[PDB]
Amino acid sequence: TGQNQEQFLLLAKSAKGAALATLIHQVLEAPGVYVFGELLDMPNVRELAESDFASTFRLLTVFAYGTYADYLAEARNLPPLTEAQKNKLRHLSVVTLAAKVKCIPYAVLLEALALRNVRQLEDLVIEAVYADVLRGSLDQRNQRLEVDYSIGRDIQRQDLSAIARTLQEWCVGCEVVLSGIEEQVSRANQHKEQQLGLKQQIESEVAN
Amino acid sequence: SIDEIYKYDKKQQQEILAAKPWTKDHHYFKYCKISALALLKMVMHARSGGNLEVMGLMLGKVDGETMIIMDSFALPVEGTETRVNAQAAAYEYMAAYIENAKQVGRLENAIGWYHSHPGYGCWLSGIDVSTQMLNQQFQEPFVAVVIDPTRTISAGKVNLGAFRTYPKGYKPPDEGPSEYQTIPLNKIEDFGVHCKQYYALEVSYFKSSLDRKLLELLWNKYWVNTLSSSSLLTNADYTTGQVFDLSEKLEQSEAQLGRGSEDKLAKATRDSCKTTIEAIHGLMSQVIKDKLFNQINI
Amino acid sequence: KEEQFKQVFKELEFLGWYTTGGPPDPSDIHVHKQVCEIIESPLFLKLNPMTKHTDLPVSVFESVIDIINGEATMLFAELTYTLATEEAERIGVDHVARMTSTV
Amino acid sequence: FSFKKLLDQCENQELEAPGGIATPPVYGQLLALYLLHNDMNNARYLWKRIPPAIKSANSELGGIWSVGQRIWQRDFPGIYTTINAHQWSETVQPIMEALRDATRRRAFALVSQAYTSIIADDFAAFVGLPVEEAVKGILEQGWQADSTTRMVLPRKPEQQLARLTDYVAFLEN
Ligand SMILES: [Zn+2]
Repeated sequence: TGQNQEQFLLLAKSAKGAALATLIHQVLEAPGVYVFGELLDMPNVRELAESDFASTFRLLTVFAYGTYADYLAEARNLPPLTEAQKNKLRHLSVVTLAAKVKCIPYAVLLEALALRNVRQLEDLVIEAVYADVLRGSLDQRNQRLEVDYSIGRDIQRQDLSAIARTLQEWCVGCEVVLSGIEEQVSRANQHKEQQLGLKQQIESEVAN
Repeated sequence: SIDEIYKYDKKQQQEILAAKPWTKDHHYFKYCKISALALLKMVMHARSGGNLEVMGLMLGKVDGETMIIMDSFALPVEGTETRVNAQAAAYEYMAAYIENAKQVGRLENAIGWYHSHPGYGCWLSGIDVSTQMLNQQFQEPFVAVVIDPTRTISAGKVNLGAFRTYPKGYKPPDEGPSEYQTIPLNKIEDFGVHCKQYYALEVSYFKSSLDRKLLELLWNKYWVNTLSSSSLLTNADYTTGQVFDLSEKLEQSEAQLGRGSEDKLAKATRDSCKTTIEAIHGLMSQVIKDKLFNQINI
Repeated sequence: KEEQFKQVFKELEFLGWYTTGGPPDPSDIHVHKQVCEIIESPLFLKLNPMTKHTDLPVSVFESVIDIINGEATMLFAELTYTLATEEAERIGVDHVARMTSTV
Repeated sequence: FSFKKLLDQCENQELEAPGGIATPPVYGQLLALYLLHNDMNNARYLWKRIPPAIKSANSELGGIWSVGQRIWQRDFPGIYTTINAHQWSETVQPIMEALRDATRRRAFALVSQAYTSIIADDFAAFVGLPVEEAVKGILEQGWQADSTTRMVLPRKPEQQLARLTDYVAFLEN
């Protein structure tokens, strides 16, 4: 998303209670809009929380943080969604699965997305690749989805530290590798010179 | 002035070509300066030939005892390494290419020929010597450049040589440092027969002020390509070819010990060492990649 | 030139054109249309040899035909690009860039 | 874990204390521990080293070797029968139960590799446990059990850079 962010933010700053509540049903039922971080952080939408349109805010929370199974568990409270919105939420659930592991078996996908046959799942993964949400390839024989690239959905202000917790884990990793080379290179010289020196001693005994 | 070398002085070249100082001394030409563009183009072409020998022409000029290579271009010829003066088959092509190159501002003329020795080192074979002798008889000043694309890749260091032949009957001086190279057994006989019929020039490289700037700025993104090299499978056929030759070298070194040259085993050991060291370096880059991108987790 | 390069680079094809300078201008569009007479969707590469900035002064563009004030006109849209992965090229480039034990 | 430390301690006591001839309970422990590690070549040569005086005075030692004969012949039902025959608390009894458990693990790991399909009675005799207990255990584990034929179908189950630098340092010099 990029154009839709500005296009809907312009309407978000110039909308009220009911208009915002219907705008949530309009942003969720629109192709390309998979991130709702800027829209959920709005004071105009914050007013809807714990108000007359609370379930719509909870629906936006599920679409920005939760999965399709979390929606199924709270379907009695949350407003009803069309096939397009159910699909979108399924795409985002596959993204969460892809964020967890690279190789997803069909069984985990069928259970998490609540699907019956393989083609439905395959068609949903196709719809994901087609909407530039996921990158990867499907393996029929081993019944597994190989994920090459998955987008970012969750913002997580409180859990943001975890990102740094992995980034530092990579940094330290580099800091080890780098030092490793520095040491190994030094050893590669430490041996060479030593050997040369030793050879120069052997060669000095030839005169005797 | 970094870019001074790029200035073309036509009258000065005509003056040098009319003077012919090389006729006064067969060791006149001692240095070979190659542009970064020509090196890259020749190495790219040499690699594109794979395990087959390819050849091309080099455009440039002369400056005192130095031969300067500014550019190069591939020749659509068959029989490089088997046909004496194989370049001759591309005569028409060469004339048109150069004519068209002059139309766009390539002023430098033919300075030499380059060809590849995939996996068998930089030197001149019997066919190469006949070809270069013809070129020095009819196309003087001319130089022969040999590249090993396979060894370049495997060693991570450019494997190139620049050579000039001696006229028929003329004997070389005491000079001949001869930097050691592993020569495969199917080539060593011919190498030995013709090794004293030519000499090696001192090679150096150059780039422009803009090339310097652009290469630093290229690095700011080109670093990614150094951590995604995959050298072990790119030219895997080289190490296998070398091992296939090494085995016959070891067969000869065994035959030397059998009954009864000067220590073939030590030569074969240095060859096997070099090949193995290159293989381990490949694994070193692979392990480095595994340490950086795989051993991270959630 | 095409008849010539096809003899030694048989597997290669004309993809677009290059020039030197700053951001794209009307002259580049005029020339791009002439290149469009040769190939359907050519790329346009621009190199700035007089750069003031810290990033590689190479930009690649595609041409888009848009409608501005009722006039259907040609414009350039910048594309992101990556550098090639050829081993021999990497070594050559590295050797050139460096220009000065086995491990 | 701790049995290996007691084995080394007994192996030290084997030569430090004598005197010519070592202590009989240490001989018993050393024999049973030599059976625990399946080192029958050490156990057979230990038993033949025992003087006939301790062989006659301490019959329990002969009762430990009677297990070894069955281990040497690889008769599993006989091993499980000979284990549950003698009692020598604190000294040999606490390690005989470890031998029984180790023989059970050894037999289970052997059947899981060496057999595709085996008779339930043969498998029960191989592990020592009765037919019902064995079939219950393997069905809980995941082996394919079949009635009538009484067949059980088993299911078969710098650190790196420094070494490389040493290899190149060797070849290059
Ligand atoms: Zn040659």
